[PDB]
Amino acid sequence: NPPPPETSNPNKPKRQTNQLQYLLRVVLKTLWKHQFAWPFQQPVDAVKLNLPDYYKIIKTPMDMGTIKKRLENNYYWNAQECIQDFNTMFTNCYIYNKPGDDIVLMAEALEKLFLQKINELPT
Ligand SMILES: CCc1nnc2ccc(N[C@H](CO)Cc3c[nH]c4ccccc34)nn12
Ligand code: NA
Repeated sequence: NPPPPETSNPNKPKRQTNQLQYLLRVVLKTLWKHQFAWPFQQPVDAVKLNLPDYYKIIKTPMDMGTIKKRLENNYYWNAQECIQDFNTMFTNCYIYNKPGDDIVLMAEALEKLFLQKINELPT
């Protein structure tokens, strides 16, 4: 396993915005409770899960546990930055697997719910 993505970085400029608060309170917390959220709630542990090539293939890992901690720690500058992390997480699943896999069906359902939730954001 490589080290997980950082959730603090003291030199990085941080912001709190209404959209970032919404991404935590509404978007993240809704997706977290979905019946398909559990594979995505923590960094992939390639040793535990017996995926020895996971990090041979996935070079920008991301997961909702990391995203949640980034939001809680005010790590982001803007909502787009956090949205990019969600997109990376979904894309990584599609890259490491293939169409029709159970894990891909999960990611697809979560991605559709995510898009539904970010279709309209606060101002
Ligand atoms: C983000 C996690 C992730 N990304 N690519 C993958 C590829 C395999 C994988 N194995 C899961 C580890 O818990 C267990 C599992 C085996 N078949 C499944 C079908 C649906 C849901 C889980 C599984 N996890 N994985
Ligand atoms: Na919304």
